[PDB]
Amino acid sequence: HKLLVTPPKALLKPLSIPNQLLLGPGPSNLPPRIMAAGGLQMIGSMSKDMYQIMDEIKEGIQYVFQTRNPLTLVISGSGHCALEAALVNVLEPGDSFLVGANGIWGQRAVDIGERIGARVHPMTKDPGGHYTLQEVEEGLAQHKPVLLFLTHGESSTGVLQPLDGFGELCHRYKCLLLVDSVASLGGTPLYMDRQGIDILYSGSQKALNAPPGTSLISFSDKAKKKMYSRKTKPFSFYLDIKWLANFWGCDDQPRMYHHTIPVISLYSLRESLALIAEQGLENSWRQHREAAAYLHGRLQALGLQLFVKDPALRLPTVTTVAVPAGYDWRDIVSYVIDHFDIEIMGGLGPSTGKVLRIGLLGCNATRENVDRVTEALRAALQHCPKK
Amino acid sequence: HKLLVTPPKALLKPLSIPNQLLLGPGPSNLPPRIMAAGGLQMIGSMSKDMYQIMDEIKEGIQYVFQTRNPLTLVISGSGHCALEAALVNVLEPGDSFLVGANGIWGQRAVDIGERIGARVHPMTKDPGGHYTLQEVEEGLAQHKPVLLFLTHGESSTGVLQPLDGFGELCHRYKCLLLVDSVASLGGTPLYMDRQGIDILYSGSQKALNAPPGTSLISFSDKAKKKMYSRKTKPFSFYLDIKWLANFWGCDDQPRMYHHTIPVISLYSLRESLALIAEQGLENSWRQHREAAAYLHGRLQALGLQLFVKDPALRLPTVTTVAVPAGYDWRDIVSYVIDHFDIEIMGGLGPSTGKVLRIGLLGCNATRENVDRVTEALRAALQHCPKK
Ligand SMILES: *Cc1c(COP(=O)(O)O)cnc(C)c1O
Ligand SMILES: *Cc1c(COP(=O)(O)O)cnc(C)c1O
Repeated sequence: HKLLVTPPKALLKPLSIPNQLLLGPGPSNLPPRIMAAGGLQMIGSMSKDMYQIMDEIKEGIQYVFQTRNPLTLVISGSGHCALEAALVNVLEPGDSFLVGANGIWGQRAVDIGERIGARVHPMTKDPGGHYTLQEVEEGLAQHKPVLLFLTHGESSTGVLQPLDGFGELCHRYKCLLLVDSVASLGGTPLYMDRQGIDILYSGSQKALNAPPGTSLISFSDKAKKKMYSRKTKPFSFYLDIKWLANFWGCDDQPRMYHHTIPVISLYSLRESLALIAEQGLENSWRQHREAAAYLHGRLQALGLQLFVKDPALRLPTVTTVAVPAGYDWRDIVSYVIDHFDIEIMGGLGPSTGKVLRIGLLGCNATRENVDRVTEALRAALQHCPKK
Repeated sequence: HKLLVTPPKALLKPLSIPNQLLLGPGPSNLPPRIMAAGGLQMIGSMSKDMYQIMDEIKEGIQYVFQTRNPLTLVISGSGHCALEAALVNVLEPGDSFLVGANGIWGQRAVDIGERIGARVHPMTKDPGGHYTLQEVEEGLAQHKPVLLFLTHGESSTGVLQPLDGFGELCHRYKCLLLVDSVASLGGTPLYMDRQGIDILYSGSQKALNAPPGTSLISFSDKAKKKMYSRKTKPFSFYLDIKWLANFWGCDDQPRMYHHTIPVISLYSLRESLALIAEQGLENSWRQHREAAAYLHGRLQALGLQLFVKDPALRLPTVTTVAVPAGYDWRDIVSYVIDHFDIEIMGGLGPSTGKVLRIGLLGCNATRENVDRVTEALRAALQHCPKK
């Protein structure tokens, strides 16, 4: 007895949130349908009905990845968590692991790869750079790796990465391909099977406009063959693919309790996958391409220059803009949220302080929101200090 | 081009869920306020306003743990994820790790401990058993471990575990104490600092009645000293306490992007911590003790016998009931959900097939719901096959 801690006074106020228009690299704003799914009641986490939803979510990930892999499921964690789940289950220690260290996502693949004791060979490249099929055949040949990691949408630098044939290249060296489509999914063409991709993951909170906290993953039979014949148990129980696979109905064995899935986020995820199914993929890529074009046009009208020179290399979901001469970037960003209720972002990792990041994602990739962010940025340029 | 996968027809139907009354070991039903928090709009995952919520959540975990540890935060994952985060950050490989293998939660602590390459010494005990301060001083002495794991609320067997002095015992052998309060928090007395606990974690989805997918953790300065002087980097980047700690404002350094936290679940978690703050802890323990008493009474009226003989050892949030002679347990459980819209559960792991599990958690631990489950179970006993 004798209770030390008293009820925090801050908790006895009611919860209240500002209305913000989020137009950075993520998370993005939720449409009404995702919100309505968020406010539903709980069902049992192993109920027949829960399985039925999970199966729909599967079919959903199969559509947006354009894959038919049986080993396709949701990771109960953020984008980082899917990446880690991928790496920890594919890589035994000491294995050869090649990584396109293009921006932060490469760096994290490194960090994680290091952490789980693999021999990681970093093809590091300056921010704004991208990798040709040569640079990767070169790396493939001289390091002879079991797995390559590539960022599709590089949201720290705004670089779209070409993907055609790279999957074939990697098979040619008996290697596995791992693609990060967290920023790219729903916004720019992507076909898992036809591009021969072995591990694809994405996030809930970008173009799909679901709340952050889940992530999507799918494994080819090749990578699936490895995982089921690795001789050591992976370092995570939480992310263990065999346990995971069984629970999501990707096995021959009935579903056995592994962990409690985030039921409510799954309602929302389902709905987000439904919305893009109804619209259809090619229309979503079309929407994002036309919006990003519109935006690009407007920023250059303001005398800003787009960080990535080549337009065919610019990521449509996340645009990098160079920090104009004589401006503190923090001043501009502050001004935008302070005076317009709009969130945009600066750089991240190697792109830090050099760029501004403006995202168009899903239901937010509209000409209306491009207008709103452009005016905000006009105002800042004319009202922020200049040296 | 040439798109292989077509929009799943199942996704083009609208989402719909059955109303169920969940009265197993978790998840539990959400009150209206948690639901309303679920349906809110997104704010930026690194906004000043998001930090402010996270700080309230901190103060919230400090209250329900009754701790003042600065190293207190949320894990973006399920109950299992907190456990793993605890173990992966405390234990370097080869370390001596003692675990009360009382039910499944011990077994998982084993599995995980094994996975991260520690020398795990399992004090295995038959289901329904609990550990005295002797059995643990014995184990402490002969294995000399750096960390002990104990389940407080053992939801697979319904055993409440005594905790007073065990923290002192462990310090006496220079050891660290790890407690699982996932099932027990909010339902039965628990004081982190006064019981000298070094690592406490719980779940969102039990007595707190938030949606599943986040979990609560707190570290004493002792365990915190270890983690900051371990010589090897842990096997997970996702759960790395230094990265985590920094982002949740538990550092001297400004918050640096680690991963995107589940913003919406955090709204809900906050509200759940507010609701128990307003009610007050001791009233919640009182509610749960009086409900579990009521329930116990009613089941014995039906001629069922409570799995745990000693009442002072029965977990109030999760009651184990022996499977009556001549009944298929699956028949009963089915009958309950089929005819009453009520979920109860069977055993789990070592308790499988031997028991029925009935949970009372938070806003659901009411005399009203005890009535409803008792009648359901009357009906099943009189309407299910008997050998
Ligand atoms: C935002 C982002 C991530 C990280 O996802 P989290 O949900 O923060 O874990 C990973 N990859 C890319 C390309 C991203 O844009
Ligand atoms: C339900 C439960 C867990 C597991 O939590 P998840 O949220 O399924 O990861 C762990 N410990 C106890 C005591 C539980 O009751």
